[PDB]
Amino acid sequence: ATVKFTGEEKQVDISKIKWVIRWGQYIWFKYDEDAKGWGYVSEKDAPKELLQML
Amino acid sequence: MTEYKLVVVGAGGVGKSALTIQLIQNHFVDEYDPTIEDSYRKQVVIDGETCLLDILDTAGQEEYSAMRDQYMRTGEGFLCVFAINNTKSFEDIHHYREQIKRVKDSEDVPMVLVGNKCDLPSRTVDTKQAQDLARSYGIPFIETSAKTRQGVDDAFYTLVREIRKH
Ligand SMILES: Nc1nc2c(ncn2[C@@H]2O[C@H](COP(=O)(O)OP(=O)(O)NP(=O)(O)O)[C@@H](O)[C@H]2O)c(=O)[nH]1
Ligand SMILES: [Ca+2]
Ligand SMILES: [Ca+2]
Ligand SMILES: [Ca+2]
Ligand SMILES: [Cl-]
Ligand SMILES: [Cl-]
Ligand SMILES: [Cl-]
Ligand SMILES: [Co+2]
Ligand SMILES: [Co+2]
Ligand SMILES: [Co+2]
Ligand SMILES: [Mg+2]
Repeated sequence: ATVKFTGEEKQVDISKIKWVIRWGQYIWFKYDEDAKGWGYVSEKDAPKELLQML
Repeated sequence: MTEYKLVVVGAGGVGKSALTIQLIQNHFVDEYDPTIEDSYRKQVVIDGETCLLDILDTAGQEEYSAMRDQYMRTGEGFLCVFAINNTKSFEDIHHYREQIKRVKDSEDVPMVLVGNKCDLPSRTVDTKQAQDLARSYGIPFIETSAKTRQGVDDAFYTLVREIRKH
């Protein structure tokens, strides 16, 4: 799957996400390869595949 | 009013995770040490009203500062924890508070001062120091022990009350 999040609009393949939690109606995640980073998306905007990794 | 986003912050080792786990599991889990922040939900009754605590137990060493900031913007209430045998943890409080205020761009954010480990046979932070500091912030101070559970419900419930009165 792809996770789309935002002060710019970015995207990351869910295969790169190493960590994810649900808090305060948002989904919080980290991603890495070898780009490395973090992002967050509302609970109602997150892909099924991401929710499944909770 | 039904859901409350609580953030737990404080220096490494003060008992952020121990306190959170005492609230959730109603006992002291020894050797519990998540390295990354984690969230916990609990249904509780506070002053009649049933409500959902959505609790973020922050990492000792948050890797992303902007991620720390976004957590703070999203949180409604903050448990600022120090340990009564660690003066450094207590001096940190001043900076947690004004960092939180800076980041949420607000002069009045719901907070509670927590001095954990009051089961310990020694003190380096005097009760007077913490009470004077809390009074200057106009917030509650609650001395706790995640080991004995002394003050634990009280610390989280009082934070909810600070939120209810905005
Ligand atoms: N005596 C006593 N020890 C405590 C108490 N709360 C936590 N500790 C101990 O102090 C240490 C730190 O606890 P911990 O819960 O990991 O603190 P933390 O603030 O979550 N650490 P980190 O920020 O690195 O996640 C552990 O050895 C724990 O057992 C308390 O109320 N009394
Ligand atoms: Ca970035
Ligand atoms: Ca130990
Ligand atoms: Ca206030
Ligand atoms: Cl130890
Ligand atoms: Cl600071
Ligand atoms: Cl005690
Ligand atoms: Co709320
Ligand atoms: Co148990
Ligand atoms: Co400062
Ligand atoms: Mg911890």
